[PDB]
Amino acid sequence: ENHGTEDELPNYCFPLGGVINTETLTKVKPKTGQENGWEKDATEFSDKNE
Amino acid sequence: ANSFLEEMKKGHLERECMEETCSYEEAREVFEDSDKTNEFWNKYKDGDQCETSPCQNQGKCKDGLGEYTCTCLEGFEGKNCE
Ligand SMILES: [Ca+2]
Ligand SMILES: [Ca+2]
Ligand SMILES: [Ca+2]
Ligand SMILES: [Ca+2]
Ligand SMILES: [Ca+2]
Ligand SMILES: [Ca+2]
Ligand SMILES: [Ca+2]
Repeated sequence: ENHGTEDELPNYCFPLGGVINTETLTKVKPKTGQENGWEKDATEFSDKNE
Repeated sequence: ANSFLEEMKKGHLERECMEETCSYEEAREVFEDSDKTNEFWNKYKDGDQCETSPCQNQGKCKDGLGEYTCTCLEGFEGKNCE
């Protein structure tokens, strides 16, 4: 008796750590009186984040 | 290059900055330094201009993108310490 299979949904599998293709970024904060002044800021946040 | 299994593997300068264009980050990760990448990011696209020994008067030649920087001693000035 060959009814086939019930496979409407896919059944993925993920990386042990949740995500492994991260990239590095640096925190930036608005400037003041420049309408775009985006300036760096690392007094509290480390300059490299994933 | 920028791939999904390439960068997924730990980047190597011998495995990215050679056969491939050595664009960036794969030009920096393995080097993990802004004091070594910036000096390698100008010796792969436009060549090392210090191979001609341009800075005379025993100056120092530092390689940059499109030009070179000459360090001249006391009493020496000019574009190329001449
Ligand atoms: Ca990376
Ligand atoms: Ca990065
Ligand atoms: Ca790399
Ligand atoms: Ca790499
Ligand atoms: Ca090789
Ligand atoms: Ca590689
Ligand atoms: Ca390969």
